[PDB]
Amino acid sequence: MLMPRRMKYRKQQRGRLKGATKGGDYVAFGDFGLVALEPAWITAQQIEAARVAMVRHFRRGGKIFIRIFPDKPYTKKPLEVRMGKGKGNVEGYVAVVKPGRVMFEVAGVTEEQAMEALRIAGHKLPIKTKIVRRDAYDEAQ
Amino acid sequence: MKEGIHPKLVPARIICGCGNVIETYSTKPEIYVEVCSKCHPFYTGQQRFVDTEGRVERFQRRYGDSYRK
Amino acid sequence: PLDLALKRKYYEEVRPELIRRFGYQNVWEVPRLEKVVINQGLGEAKEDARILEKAAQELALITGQKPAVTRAKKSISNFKLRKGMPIGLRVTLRRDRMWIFLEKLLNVALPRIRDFRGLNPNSFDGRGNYNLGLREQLIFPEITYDMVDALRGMDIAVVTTAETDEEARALLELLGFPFRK
Amino acid sequence: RLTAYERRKFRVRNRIKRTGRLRLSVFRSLKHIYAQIIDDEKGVTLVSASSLALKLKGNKTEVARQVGRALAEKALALGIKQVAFDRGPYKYHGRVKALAEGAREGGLEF
Amino acid sequence: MEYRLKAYYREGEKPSALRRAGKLPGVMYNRHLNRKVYVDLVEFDKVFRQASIHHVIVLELPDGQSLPTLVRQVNLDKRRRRPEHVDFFVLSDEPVEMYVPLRFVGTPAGVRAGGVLQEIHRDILVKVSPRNIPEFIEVDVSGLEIGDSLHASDLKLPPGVELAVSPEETIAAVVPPEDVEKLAEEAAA
Amino acid sequence: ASEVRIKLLLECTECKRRNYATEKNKRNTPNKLELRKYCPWCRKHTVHREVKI
RNA sequence: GUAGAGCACUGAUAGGGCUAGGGGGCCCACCAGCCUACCAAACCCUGUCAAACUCCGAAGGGUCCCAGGUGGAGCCUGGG
RNA sequence: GGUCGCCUCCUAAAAGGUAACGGAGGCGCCCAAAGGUCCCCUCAGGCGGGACGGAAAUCCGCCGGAGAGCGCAAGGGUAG
RNA sequence: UCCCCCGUGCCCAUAGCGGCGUGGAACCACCCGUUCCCAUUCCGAACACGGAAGUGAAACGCGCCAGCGCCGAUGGUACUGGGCGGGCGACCGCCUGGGAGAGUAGGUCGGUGCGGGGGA
Ligand SMILES: [Mg+2]
Ligand SMILES: [Mg+2]
Ligand SMILES: [Mg+2]
Ligand SMILES: [Mg+2]
Ligand SMILES: [Mg+2]
Ligand SMILES: [Mg+2]
Ligand SMILES: [Mg+2]
Ligand SMILES: [Mg+2]
Ligand SMILES: [Mg+2]
Ligand SMILES: [Mg+2]
Ligand SMILES: [Mg+2]
Ligand SMILES: [Mg+2]
Ligand SMILES: [Mg+2]
Ligand SMILES: [Mg+2]
Ligand SMILES: [Mg+2]
Ligand SMILES: [Mg+2]
Ligand SMILES: [Mg+2]
Ligand SMILES: [Mg+2]
Ligand SMILES: [Mg+2]
Ligand SMILES: [Mg+2]
Ligand SMILES: [Mg+2]
Ligand SMILES: [Mg+2]
Ligand SMILES: [Mg+2]
Ligand SMILES: [Mg+2]
Ligand SMILES: [Mg+2]
Ligand SMILES: [Mg+2]
Ligand SMILES: [Mg+2]
Ligand SMILES: [Mg+2]
Ligand SMILES: [Mg+2]
Ligand SMILES: [Mg+2]
Ligand SMILES: [Mg+2]
Ligand SMILES: [Mg+2]
Ligand SMILES: [Mg+2]
Ligand SMILES: [Mg+2]
Ligand SMILES: [Mg+2]
Ligand SMILES: [Mg+2]
Ligand SMILES: [Mg+2]
Ligand SMILES: [Mg+2]
Ligand SMILES: [Mg+2]
Ligand SMILES: [Mg+2]
Ligand SMILES: [Mg+2]
Ligand SMILES: [Mg+2]
Ligand SMILES: [Mg+2]
Ligand SMILES: [Mg+2]
Ligand SMILES: [Mg+2]
Ligand SMILES: [Mg+2]
Ligand SMILES: [Mg+2]
Ligand SMILES: [Zn+2]
Ligand SMILES: [Zn+2]
Repeated sequence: MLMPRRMKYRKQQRGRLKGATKGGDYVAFGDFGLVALEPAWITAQQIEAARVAMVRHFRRGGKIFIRIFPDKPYTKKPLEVRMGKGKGNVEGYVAVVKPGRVMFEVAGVTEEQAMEALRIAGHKLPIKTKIVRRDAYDEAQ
Repeated sequence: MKEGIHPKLVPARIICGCGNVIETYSTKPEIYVEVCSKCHPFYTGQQRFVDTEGRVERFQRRYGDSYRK
Repeated sequence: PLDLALKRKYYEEVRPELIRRFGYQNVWEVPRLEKVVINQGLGEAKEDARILEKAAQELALITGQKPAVTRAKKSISNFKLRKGMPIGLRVTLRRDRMWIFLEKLLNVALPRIRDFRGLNPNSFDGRGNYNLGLREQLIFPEITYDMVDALRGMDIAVVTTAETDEEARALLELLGFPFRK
Repeated sequence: RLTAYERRKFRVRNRIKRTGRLRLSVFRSLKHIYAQIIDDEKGVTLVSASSLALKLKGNKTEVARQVGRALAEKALALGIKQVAFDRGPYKYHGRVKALAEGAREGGLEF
Repeated sequence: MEYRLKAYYREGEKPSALRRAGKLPGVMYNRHLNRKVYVDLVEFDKVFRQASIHHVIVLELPDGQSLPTLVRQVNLDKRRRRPEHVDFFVLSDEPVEMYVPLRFVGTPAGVRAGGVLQEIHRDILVKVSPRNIPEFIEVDVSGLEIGDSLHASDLKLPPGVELAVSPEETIAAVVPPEDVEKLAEEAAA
Repeated sequence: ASEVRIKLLLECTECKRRNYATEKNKRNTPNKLELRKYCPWCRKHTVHREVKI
């Protein structure tokens, strides 16, 4: 999993999600990255899920980079309880993701091989995705 | 100075062990030390005195090599 | 301001060897003493008994001045400190009182220690000063024996307008410092 | 970063400045002593009487007492009575003190 | 090596329209000039993929004046990851600071140990006159084991060129692979 | 107040009428209070003390 | 002082360099060798997240002056 | 079951104000010095030195704009 | 009336840090002493007086450059007051005034106001 080992407050507000991403819009370490196309709350259990996927795809090899880190606490009321009497309890953590953000990028492996281990990676993901190539544009910022 | 708390340092002599009348301005009218600067196993050369050895190791104890070599 | 033979030794002997050494241009930039802070940080009369100043009277007989106390910065469980207890003493020696103290330590007191073997030379500051310490208190016979009690010592810095540790040594060595190395 | 010297200035300076009444700054070097009356609104000097321009010499304190009395004449003739005393980063005593007692007896008002 | 590209002018007409017109907005400037320009997205793409911020761009104008240029910053529209505005730094003699590529060569020991090469920088900041703007800078990475790293100072640096960034900055390194063997006790704690 | 912090009316001397009241501690300084206080009654400054509240 | 944005502060943070400590070596076990595809503080680089973080900062909103504004405007004292 | 008055921050959408069994914390005292004033001093911290004496007892050196302190919670403030 | 120092504001780091040089003629600083007034939880360190041998080494004044700090546009984008639109929904987009923060090109080792002194 991926808890932030420590934190300033425990329960976090919910928040909107208006518009286009803030940063993380260019490859930076790998040579191929995975790109978000629609807003989301990606979960500690998904990030992990997608990661493990590729690692088991090119077993012994590559270097997986992971650009979004689940810091926000997903909160939720128990079952058979009604509205109010406290705010929900924490179960799991998430990372806010807008469209354009890179989430994974792998470095150093056969072009075919990265193009799969990032393809499979997307299916573990709750959203639409596009794989991308490191770029003159990317090295241009 | 802020008087009324300080030991009045008159002129005074520190008459030492061997020579050296370390004439000074002392807080006592006459104090007496027995060891001085000039004489010291450090100030003046390495200085011999007693310090020559203790258990001389080893051939330097002499008369070694009694057989044929 | 007083006829002391070390004041005169610094001038009529120590001043020149330094100008011939590090080849100074101007006269003030030549290395020169400033103070001798003597810290008798006892830490043993905190909420402990009176008698603290029973050294700060012999401390006066050494240094000619009256020592003024130092208090507890902050409370510590492991030392028994509450923010305010007195732990030690400190006298700052400026002007001729400073000199005449060294004109007794450097050539009478330093040899009055048993198993004495010069001075530690690594202990120079970095911007031109030097310090160490001492344990035995009747190391100057101004403090005579039948003023007998528990023996305690002092931390001693000496402060100079030396600009590096290098030239600094040359001063303190030239004014009679036996160096162990 | 600051020296205790310049802090003491501001400090002693700041207060007096808040009461609006005129300002008799007292500058003092090991050689001479100077002073000048200032309106601090417009930021201008009313009258300046110094030990150096007066070409006086003969003991520093007693030198000043005149330079103080000198300042009062050169200002009364101008219309100033009300003026509060700035004592710089110096303890009011002796030299600065003199300048005041001089200005005081010359008819000046603080 | 050194590329030419057609260009034109922007008076004030709407960027939004030029963009949907397929012509990219832009600007060029130095220390004496500032000029609103516009290029052509297709054509710009052609060149910039080859060029980037590394090689030289010759801006051909309607008045027929040519211009020596470096792209300074490219703005990308986030949702799309597509061009929306470039800065064109026209060069005088003065040794402008700029980024030149690096060529990693000689397979490291770690890469024959099944490791990987983490080349952090693909470029490098330099002060260097236009009269000799280099390309491939030599980097000998053959002899780095896994975990080992080569820094900045240790570099060829073709004479007449100044290492215009940190000495102990880190250009490239070599790290362990990805074992599924890892995945085992990765789980444990 | 509480119990270690007692309430008290500042007494008097130069007319023996009380004219003030405040607070103090008897576990800290366990004596009788001390302040100069002009009075509307004697029209003079006077040294004062205490009694319970 | 918000949206944005940012990391200067309070914290989070993934990779890298550096690097106290800690752990596995192991030389050896008296002190000491300083060697580590292991952990890891403080720091530097790339790269990021925050209602109770802000080096910055909109549109906007408030309000006073001036002008337009004759309206089932406005203002005061009262009865329902 | 929890709550009930007062204080701090956030929610609160850049004046004020603003709800919820919304997220977080404090008060029911204390001080004849911790008050008045006139005077003087400047921190936390980090690196080097320092007999006991250490991570930190007191000491010396450069280093530092406020990250310390300001009785107690938090915020604003604060070395001119 | 230009120049130089001393005092003192105004501006709020483009002014600062660090660096190289530098000026004692006059001012200013260190400085000489500790009798006197004044002072140190110890010390003439500071503050204080009495002077004037030395010195501009320190501090300070003035010059020099961009290593840091700092100021930093134009173009464009974010967001947005007003007005509209297509989506089954998630959300996107259009006209209209407004328009950042980052970042680029660059700027900066200050500018000043009255008083005093001192040479053009
Ligand atoms: Mg979904
Ligand atoms: Mg004799
Ligand atoms: Mg004499
Ligand atoms: Mg201290
Ligand atoms: Mg003004
Ligand atoms: Mg526009
Ligand atoms: Mg090409
Ligand atoms: Mg967009
Ligand atoms: Mg190694
Ligand atoms: Mg009454
Ligand atoms: Mg980690
Ligand atoms: Mg070990
Ligand atoms: Mg080794
Ligand atoms: Mg090693
Ligand atoms: Mg760090
Ligand atoms: Mg975000
Ligand atoms: Mg916010
Ligand atoms: Mg701010
Ligand atoms: Mg506005
Ligand atoms: Mg109003
Ligand atoms: Mg009515
Ligand atoms: Mg109101
Ligand atoms: Mg008080
Ligand atoms: Mg102090
Ligand atoms: Mg400290
Ligand atoms: Mg100690
Ligand atoms: Mg210690
Ligand atoms: Mg606060
Ligand atoms: Mg103004
Ligand atoms: Mg320089
Ligand atoms: Mg120069
Ligand atoms: Mg020179
Ligand atoms: Mg010079
Ligand atoms: Mg000179
Ligand atoms: Mg005092
Ligand atoms: Mg003092
Ligand atoms: Mg100039
Ligand atoms: Mg230079
Ligand atoms: Mg710069
Ligand atoms: Mg703009
Ligand atoms: Mg828009
Ligand atoms: Mg409006
Ligand atoms: Mg609208
Ligand atoms: Mg749409
Ligand atoms: Mg420039
Ligand atoms: Mg400068
Ligand atoms: Mg002249
Ligand atoms: Zn002898
Ligand atoms: Zn009465």
